[PDB]
Amino acid sequence: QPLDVVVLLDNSNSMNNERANNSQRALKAGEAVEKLIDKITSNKDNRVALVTYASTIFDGTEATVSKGVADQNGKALNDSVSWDYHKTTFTATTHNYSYLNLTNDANEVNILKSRIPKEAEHINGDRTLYQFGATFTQKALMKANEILETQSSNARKKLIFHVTDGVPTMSYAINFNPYISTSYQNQFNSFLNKIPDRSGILQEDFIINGDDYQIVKGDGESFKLFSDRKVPVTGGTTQAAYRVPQNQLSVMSNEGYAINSGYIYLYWRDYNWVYPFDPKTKKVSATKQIKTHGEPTTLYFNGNIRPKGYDIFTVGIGVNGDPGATPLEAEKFMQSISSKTENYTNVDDTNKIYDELNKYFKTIV
Ligand SMILES: [Mg+2]
Repeated sequence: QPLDVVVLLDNSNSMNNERANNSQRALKAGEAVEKLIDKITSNKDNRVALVTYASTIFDGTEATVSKGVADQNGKALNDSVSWDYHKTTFTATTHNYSYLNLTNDANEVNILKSRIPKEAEHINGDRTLYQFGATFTQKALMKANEILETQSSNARKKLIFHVTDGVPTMSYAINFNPYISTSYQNQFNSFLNKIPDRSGILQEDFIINGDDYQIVKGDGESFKLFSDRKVPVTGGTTQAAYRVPQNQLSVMSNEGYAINSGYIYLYWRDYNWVYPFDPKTKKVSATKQIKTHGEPTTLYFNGNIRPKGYDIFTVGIGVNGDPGATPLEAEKFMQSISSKTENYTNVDDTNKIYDELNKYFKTIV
């Protein structure tokens, strides 16, 4: 049986070659993927596809991300020193680092290989694209799944190789209904009940039908969703605040900001809150609560990908759960998105990445 292989490649900001003590994660990950691609395609029967991801799919199309904090009414502002306060979404053309069609055409394969990234965005480089450097694992897995489901067949052996250095910091929302009396726990159980083994949630019960920036949970801040909606002062315990300069007071007042004696007190934007919550009164669920991006990603995986029988291998790079997951949560998570528990390996050395990919390829061929 010929092989149809999707490589999923993390190009998050944390992969930038200067990070983790100059260990060159993007370079080494990129070359490992390149070598894997050559090894797979030396059999003419085998096809390959490439999905590079961070906050979105890097496929050369335009994407939008939401950022910033908010006042007590959820009115968004960017408190960064590098951006005007109105700059609460970014819209940019992504790098073309993906090849979304399974191919065994030699010319096409070389095009795929030429799109493999060897670097990630730098905080002092392209600061707009840097906004797109978070970790939206579910979207990437959805894309790899979409390629195989639409382009492969029941007659072909299907593999995913996933190279990542971080737990998800964004997720698609589970579609809880706030306007019925059924508890959020009962609604969640009804979602599970649609899968034979009760272990996951079908794509149809996620909010998918709209632009990511409007509908996704998380903005790269954390693996966790926050129960305390107040932004703390870094190095205090008290709630952070944005001090309105004198010449911006009337404008910010007219814009509608909640200004209290010259200060706007700072809250996480509501895509970063524990959910579900009542959309009008803001009251959080008193039963089922989603508190991490790992949970919905794993529920998505079990409901929609895991039944399909693929071999899915995951190579982590210095994975420790940052930001917001414990090392144990991160490990279980990465295994939960691999087709077997032993199909996840976490390296502490970027020079071992290819060898772990090869090891996994060797169990197949
Ligand atoms: Mg990362």
